[PDB]
Amino acid sequence: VWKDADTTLFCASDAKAHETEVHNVWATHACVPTDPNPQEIHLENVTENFNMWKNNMVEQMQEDVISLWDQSLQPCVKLTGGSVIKQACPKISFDPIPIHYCTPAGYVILKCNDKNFNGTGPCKNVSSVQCTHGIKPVVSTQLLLNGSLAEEEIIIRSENISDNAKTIIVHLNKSVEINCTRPSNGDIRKAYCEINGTKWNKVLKQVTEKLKEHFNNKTIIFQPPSGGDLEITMHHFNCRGEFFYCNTTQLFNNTCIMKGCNGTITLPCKIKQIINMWQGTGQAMYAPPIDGKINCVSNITGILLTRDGGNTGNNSRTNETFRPGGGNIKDNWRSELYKYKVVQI
Amino acid sequence: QVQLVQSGAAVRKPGASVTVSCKFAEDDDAPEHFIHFLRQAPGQQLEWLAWMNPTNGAVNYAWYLNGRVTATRDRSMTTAFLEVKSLRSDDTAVYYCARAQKRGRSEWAYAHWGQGTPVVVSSASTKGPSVFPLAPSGTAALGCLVKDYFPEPVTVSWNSGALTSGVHTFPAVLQSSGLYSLSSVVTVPSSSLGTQTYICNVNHKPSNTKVDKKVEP
Amino acid sequence: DIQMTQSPSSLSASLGDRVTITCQASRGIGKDLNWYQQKAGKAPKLLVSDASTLEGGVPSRFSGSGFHQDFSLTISSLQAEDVATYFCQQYETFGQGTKVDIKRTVAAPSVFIFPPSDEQLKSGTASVVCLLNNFYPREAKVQWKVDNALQSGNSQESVTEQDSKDSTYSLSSTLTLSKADYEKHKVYACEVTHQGLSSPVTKSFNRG
Ligand SMILES: *[C@@H]1O[C@H](CO)[C@@H](O)[C@H](O)[C@H]1NC(C)=O
Ligand SMILES: *[C@@H]1O[C@H](CO)[C@@H](O)[C@H](O)[C@H]1NC(C)=O
Ligand SMILES: *[C@@H]1O[C@H](CO)[C@@H](O)[C@H](O)[C@H]1NC(C)=O
Ligand SMILES: *[C@@H]1O[C@H](CO)[C@@H](O)[C@H](O)[C@H]1NC(C)=O
Ligand SMILES: *[C@@H]1O[C@H](CO)[C@@H](O)[C@H](O)[C@H]1NC(C)=O
Ligand SMILES: *[C@@H]1O[C@H](CO)[C@@H](O)[C@H](O)[C@H]1NC(C)=O
Ligand SMILES: *[C@@H]1O[C@H](CO)[C@@H](O)[C@H](O)[C@H]1NC(C)=O
Ligand SMILES: *[C@@H]1O[C@H](CO)[C@@H](O)[C@H](O)[C@H]1NC(C)=O
Ligand SMILES: *[C@@H]1O[C@H](CO)[C@@H](O)[C@H](O)[C@H]1NC(C)=O
Repeated sequence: VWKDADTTLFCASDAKAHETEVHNVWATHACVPTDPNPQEIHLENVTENFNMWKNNMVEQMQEDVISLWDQSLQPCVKLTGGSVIKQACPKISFDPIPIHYCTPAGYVILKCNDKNFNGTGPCKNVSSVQCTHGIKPVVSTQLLLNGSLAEEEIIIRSENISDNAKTIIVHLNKSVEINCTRPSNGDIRKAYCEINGTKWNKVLKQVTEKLKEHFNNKTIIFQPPSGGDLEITMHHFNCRGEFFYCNTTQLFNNTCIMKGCNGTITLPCKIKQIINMWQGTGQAMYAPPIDGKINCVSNITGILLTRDGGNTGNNSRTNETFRPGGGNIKDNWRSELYKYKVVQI
Repeated sequence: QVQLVQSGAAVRKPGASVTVSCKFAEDDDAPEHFIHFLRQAPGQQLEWLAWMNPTNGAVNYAWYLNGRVTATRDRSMTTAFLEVKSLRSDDTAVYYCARAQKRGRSEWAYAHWGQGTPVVVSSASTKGPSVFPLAPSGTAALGCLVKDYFPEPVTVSWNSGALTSGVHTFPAVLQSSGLYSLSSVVTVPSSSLGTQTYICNVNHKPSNTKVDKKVEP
Repeated sequence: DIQMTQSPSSLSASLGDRVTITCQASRGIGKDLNWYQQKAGKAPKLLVSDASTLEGGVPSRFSGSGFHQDFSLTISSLQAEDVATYFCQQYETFGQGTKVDIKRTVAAPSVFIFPPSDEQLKSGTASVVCLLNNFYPREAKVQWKVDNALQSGNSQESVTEQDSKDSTYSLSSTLTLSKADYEKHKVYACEVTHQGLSSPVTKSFNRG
């Protein structure tokens, strides 16, 4: 017997203590070593209720990653309202490592193993573990990178699918590689992200087909973001410590559902020195990019969508429109922590 | 429970655009709740237009608005702005900004409201009213006909505010001309008709028009 | 997608009386329904969030109940501050609204008619006003007669908000017509119908 509860969790990792890479440095003093042999116990005839949208684990990871960033990143200048902080901005080594979140004595973590579990509701195949799987704290918008993949079918997650204010996490059951590069020696800020168009459009098709299931059967349509800061309107992320912003217009081409649609899709990307800080209020300025080839090959494992609002014409419209979203980084963590909840014994 | 603060009423020709501002927080003081914009046309049901996330400018516009609406916030993220382009007459409405209370979960439970911003879309030009008397025929009624003004509103006082006990100032009505009219009538005993002066004071600020009409038998 | 059928379209009730408006949904929506109160000239005001949760600063008589597909708002003992329109909200979808006011003893309108000023006639226009003062219910029917010839489509009327003290409405109707058209007739009348009237009342004047 147990009950739902929230407790201070601790992180564990396989960080290397001698590394200067900032995630390793952080995790070295902020986490313990991974359990060399973690146990997982399956609960024969148990059925438990999860709610990935109300999971304090997400709050803790957010606290941790914010903390990792605030002490790892070194902007030449931080601006926050009426505060201007100048400082040294040496380039850093930057590459996210897997963090596991673990419960203290007296508490256990329940894990849902239902293949098509969407994040909330009853779960039949439950088990208990001492830690989550290893989760890379990747901060990105529009696309979820280097995450884990859905087990069987593509899964749609929302706190409320019919609530247009709710972000929609799409969980892929097959990853699509995205290969971003700022070539060596054009403007040093100019980069591009290449994506196999064939694989991508097959997936993006299967996605629309899954969204169809949640909206009677209205034709699904994608569009570029209707607005917002660049971190939102572009696919935003950090690579080797540089802030990329890739234009994803070409990624959500409805026509590709015939000629030319296959083949490699190149996305125009920009490396920015002046960015908006996701951690909260303010701008940061970094030095210009390092020299040489700058390259990040990532796995697309999820997409963050926003659905277009408006039900006024009781009958109204025959199609639904979705736009790449994100910007609330807690959603990145929910993307991975969805199958876990803390219970007290 | 605090009221948000919206910009003043606006008048626009069709085809033009307007921008309504909504101050929803002090610059100087849980993801923030989005700012929602709605409008209500005269004698109509409230219509949701959009939300805007002040944290990153993320937005969602009602689809039927056809990209005509744009919402943003200032650098301090204390004020939201709604821009409506290609104005048509049926964009005439009171525009509201609304927001959920910060210690609540639903994004849609609009606890906070701006006082609303009247937006009038018309091709009529600004115009002061003419004020004609409504001469009284135990108790007699008398009033003023406030005729052909644009835009709303006009305010009506009797005897420079002095008396209000028996005053019925009716809502303005829009004439086919595109101009407004309203009446303001006053109940009074008959005896008084020959002892006390009754002046209806009419002010139409938009045309900077003041008038003092004495209503006699 | 979702459709909120609210009802009744309108209703009246005596002070201290129980009033219940209901909302129905084309689909199950759990508790994701909010209720509002909008008094004439003011912004809406949130009464009940998430179907059942009452908000701070909202009188006890106000109650929200319901779940799934059936919801309702209730006012234990109806007070005069509660005269307004009430609508439900399901995200960005709003109910049709229910106008509610105070039910009092049917009351007849005190009627008055006004010829057009001579100053207005010089303008080449003529406005004939017919005032109805302090009656209930709001319903009524003013129809203009020019020499006993009912007029229609040339009249515009305007009602006030239910007075707070006595709980009555008052109505102003304006019959508009050109100067030249006005000088063609003599008898000008307001034909009035209402519950408070045993017979349709006429109030007229002869031009000049
Ligand atoms: C997920 O599954 C549960 C099963 O109870 C269902 O109630 C819920 O609506 C689903 N969520 C979404 C948004 O698909
Ligand atoms: C992914 O999901 C879709 C259904 O959403 C399914 O048809 C497809 O076969 C799945 N792909 C893999 C590799 O499991
Ligand atoms: C990624 O793209 C770069 C630049 O085009 C190329 O040099 C590299 O081979 C690519 N890597 C992979 C894994 O395809
Ligand atoms: C792209 O993806 C398709 C589908 O998996 C694959 O056949 C092909 O080898 C990939 N590379 C190119 C150049 O299209
Ligand atoms: C709806 O869409 C699905 C998927 O395209 C299709 O198989 C089915 O015929 C349609 N019927 C309903 C109401 O699900
Ligand atoms: C991305 O590229 C498209 C096509 O060049 C352009 O129309 C659009 O404005 C761009 N989006 C952003 C966020 O700059
Ligand atoms: C979208 O579809 C068109 C039509 O087939 C295609 O030619 C074009 O390359 C695509 N554009 C984008 C935004 O990828
Ligand atoms: C994703 O993981 C790969 C392999 O570890 C890494 O090279 C790449 O930089 C990662 N992408 C991001 C955005 O962190
Ligand atoms: C939103 O989701 C909850 C469960 O998470 C459900 O009870 C409710 O019916 C949903 N609301 C709508 C509007 O469908």
